[PDB]
Amino acid sequence: GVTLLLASQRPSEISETIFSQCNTFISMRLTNPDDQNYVKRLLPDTVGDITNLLPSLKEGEALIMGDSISIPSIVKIEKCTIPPSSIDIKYLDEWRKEWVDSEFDKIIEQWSKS
Amino acid sequence: IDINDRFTFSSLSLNTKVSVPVNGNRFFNKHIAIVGSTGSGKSHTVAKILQKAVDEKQEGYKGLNNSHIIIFDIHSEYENAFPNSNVLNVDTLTLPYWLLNGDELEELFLDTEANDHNQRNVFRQAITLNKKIHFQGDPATKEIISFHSPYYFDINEVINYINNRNNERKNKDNEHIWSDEEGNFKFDNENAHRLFKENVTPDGSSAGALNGKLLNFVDRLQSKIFDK
Amino acid sequence: NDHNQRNVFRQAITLNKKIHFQGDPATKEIISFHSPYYFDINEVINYINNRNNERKNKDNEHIWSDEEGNFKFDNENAHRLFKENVTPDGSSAGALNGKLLNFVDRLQSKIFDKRLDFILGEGSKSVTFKETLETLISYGKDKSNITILDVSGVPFEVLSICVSLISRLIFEFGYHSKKIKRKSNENQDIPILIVYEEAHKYAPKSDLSKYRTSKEAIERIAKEGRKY
Amino acid sequence: NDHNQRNVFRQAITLNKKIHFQGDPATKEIISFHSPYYFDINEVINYINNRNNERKNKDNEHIWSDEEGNFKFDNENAHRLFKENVTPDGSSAGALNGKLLNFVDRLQSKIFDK
Amino acid sequence: IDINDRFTFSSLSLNTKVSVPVNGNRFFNKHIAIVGSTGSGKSHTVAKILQKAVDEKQEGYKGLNNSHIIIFDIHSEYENAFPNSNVLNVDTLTLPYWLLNGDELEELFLDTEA
Amino acid sequence: NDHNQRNVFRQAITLNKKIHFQGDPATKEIISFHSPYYFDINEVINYINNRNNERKNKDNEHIWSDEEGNFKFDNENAHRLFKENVTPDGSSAGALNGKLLNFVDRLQSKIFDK
DNA sequence: ACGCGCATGGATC
DNA sequence: GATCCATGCGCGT
Ligand SMILES: Nc1ncnc2c1ncn2[C@@H]1O[C@H](COP(=O)(O)OP(=O)(O)NP(=O)(O)O)[C@@H](O)[C@H]1O
Ligand SMILES: Nc1ncnc2c1ncn2[C@@H]1O[C@H](COP(=O)(O)OP(=O)(O)NP(=O)(O)O)[C@@H](O)[C@H]1O
Ligand SMILES: [Mg+2]
Ligand SMILES: [Mg+2]
Repeated sequence: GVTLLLASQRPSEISETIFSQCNTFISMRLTNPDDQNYVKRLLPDTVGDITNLLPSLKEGEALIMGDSISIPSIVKIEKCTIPPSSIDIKYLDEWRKEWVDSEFDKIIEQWSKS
Repeated sequence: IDINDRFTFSSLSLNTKVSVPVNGNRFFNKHIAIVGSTGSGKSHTVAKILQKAVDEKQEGYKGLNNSHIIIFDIHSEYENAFPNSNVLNVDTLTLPYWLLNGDELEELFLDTEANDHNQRNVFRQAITLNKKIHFQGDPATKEIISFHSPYYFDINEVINYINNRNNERKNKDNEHIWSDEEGNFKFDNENAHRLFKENVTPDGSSAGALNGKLLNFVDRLQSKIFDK
Repeated sequence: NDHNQRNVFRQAITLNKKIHFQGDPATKEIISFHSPYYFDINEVINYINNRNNERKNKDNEHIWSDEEGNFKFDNENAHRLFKENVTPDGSSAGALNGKLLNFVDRLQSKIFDKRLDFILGEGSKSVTFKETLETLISYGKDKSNITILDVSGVPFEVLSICVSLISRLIFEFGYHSKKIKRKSNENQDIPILIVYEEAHKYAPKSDLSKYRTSKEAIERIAKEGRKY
Repeated sequence: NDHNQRNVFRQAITLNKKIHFQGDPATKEIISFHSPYYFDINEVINYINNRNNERKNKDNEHIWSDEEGNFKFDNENAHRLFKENVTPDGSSAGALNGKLLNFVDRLQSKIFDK
Repeated sequence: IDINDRFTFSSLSLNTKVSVPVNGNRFFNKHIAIVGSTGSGKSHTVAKILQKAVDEKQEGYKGLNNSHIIIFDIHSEYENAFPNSNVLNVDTLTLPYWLLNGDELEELFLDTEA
Repeated sequence: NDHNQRNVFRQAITLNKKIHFQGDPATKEIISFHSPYYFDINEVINYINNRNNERKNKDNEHIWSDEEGNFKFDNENAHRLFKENVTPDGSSAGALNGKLLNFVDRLQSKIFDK
């Protein structure tokens, strides 16, 4: 009754002993060819042509395979109405404003706490 | 997939009107590995699957279902996705040191390797004895208490045990004699529980088996205890 | 088997960080080995050299004498080993007696290394945490959008630690800025771009030891850096 | 990859470059192991060969005796180990006693080669 | 495979009504390695092999045959697969310490060496 | 790869090469273990065999006896250790006592091998 | 004489 | 490098 959900940023950097036991596989955009070859060999040769769409995947588009799904298919995950607190930083929009005072006293006080 | 075992959290990319359900039992009993580049929606998808598991309730009630999910969240992001959840940090979570079995008691506390056989022995014998002393159940369970038993022991009196045995003094009969408020006694299995306190004064003629050979052991052990 | 030098290394640094702290002494207790607080590195040598000369008595406790007088080596008097003007009184060699001669001799070689003068020089005493961080991102008296790090004709040994420290210091500045803003429900307002020109030097494909400590400094920025 | 052999090599050559410098003291302090200054390799071997025979006393300090009298091995008197005519005087084995003999025999194997 | 050499426990995947017997003498004397991902069915396959080995009885007698199978059960599965079997947990199994052949007697009692 | 056999073999051989060397003294200090000049290997046997008879007195010195007189273990007096007719005088065992017998037996085996 | 204490040493991993 | 162990020498009854 104890299973795992492995969330990792590259398939070729986690140990195979944990990774091989994961029958259910969710694959998002993978620009590394070593990763796409790892997703290639997890598939049969008949459904081996869908992984060519891996580096072209948009945000929220995933490739799901395993005994849970009928066929390995590229799916669009439902948008999170209550999302995690991970918002991308608008670098151009932040840099366009003025120089900030940036409160150095509070940062290194909290840094020294940790 | 049958009607009851369907688990939907996504639709087909080419056809948004086509829903893609997976076998919810087979989705979770066999482990899930979700991978992708940075910004690909991996953390949002993990939260989305966890949310669909939480509201996966059979008809007949309103309260919480039987979902039990533990998140090792290293970016402080999943608190927002689950506002009705319990969030634990190191400053508040308490995982007791006496819940370790034999393997991680040596891994957390002992940094010596391959030449520490007397230091390993006084470590397990202090812990096993202290677990037996604080036990309050039936005596039949008391004697099966061993080194890996998840029972409470005081690591401060464990240090007191190795500190006392660091000053042990044997007599002419090669037996260790101690003195405390109760009186003189001999170090054996029925009296070694009196070494967990620091008001015990050794009495003897010659140095014991561990006299002076545990000073660096206590210093390394007290460093891990006092490490914040 | 380097666990007693490793123990006495952090014990010297953690203690010296507490004595050189002049503030709220509730914070003084949570100062530890990785805390970014000032400690005298020469006083650390004074601690380890004394610990090499230590001598325990019959009771297994190390005794010392300085200009003030005789005292016991415990947590409340370990700060008096930071000066050379101490004489050990005892009947037997202590726990670390004679075990730190090559440890000190190797460690002073790092301090008097002129390659490492920007880190272990006499100028590290005067600067504080705030001045170092404003220097890195040009937040001092003169302000700049671009900070250039002139490491043109510099050896790899001090190039690698320049890269690994500053990449970590900027990352943890970016990390700790986000947690400060998350208390006020705001986002990070200092986005920092670090330019690694001719990155073949410090982050190559090969897995050598001198290539190691600068690879995960850039890997951690590559992996989880854009959140902060 | 012996760090005790590495440390004794640098501390011999750095010290030997100091004693043969004839110049301004401020430049003398910045002399280190990589700095391009003259040192004599025969005295460097003698320093390492002597440090194969160190004998500490009960106060953990190495004591020797050249023709001018007994001395304690410290920063000021470490240049006296460059000469061969030093005899160790102590009770216990020194800090680098017996840890540098394979270092020395290979060191003079390359010097003596024509 | 000879008619007295046949030991069938499986049928072909492409065609159900054809059995795939193996050389039973060659199946068990030459060691068996069964591998597959988690939940593939290795335990059921192992249990089915040992079940067909138990009822592999030559004609002419009643009662259990000369099979001898020892299972190292670390997940407590084969008790229900073999109801008429002997189960030995640590609390009831007694292996004498004087049965050690010296080498294990050397390693059981001394955590030190050399 | 016994370390302590390696050293005594070179102090036997390098010293033996200095005794039999007939050239001018200036190249006697460049004499090493890898220098191609004559040394008598039977005297190398007699050195290592005698060093296995080392006797240490109260003041930590090795004292031998010879036809010419009695001498201590000094580098000048170590040259006369190459003869088999010496007898040790002392109180206790030496530094290399009892650990070079298998080294001598291997060396005698090679030389008396046809 | 023997006992205890301390120091040196080396055996390994 | 540290732990462990043994052998030895010196000072005490
Ligand atoms: N189903 C979706 N549809 C549309 N946009 C999405 C979807 N899921 C996620 N996103 C967007 O993708 C962004 C990146 O998602 P994120 O939660 O950072 O996953 P991530 O790839 O794991 N980030 P990281 O942990 O650094 O690798 C989010 O901020 C959303 O804006
Ligand atoms: N011949 C079979 N036909 C159909 N289902 C089978 C068969 N053999 C096993 N199973 C199924 O396999 C599952 C149990 O797998 P199991 O026999 O435990 O394999 P396993 O590899 O030993 N599991 P694990 O120990 O974690 O590796 C059940 O759902 C069974 O129904
Ligand atoms: Mg994420
Ligand atoms: Mg199984």
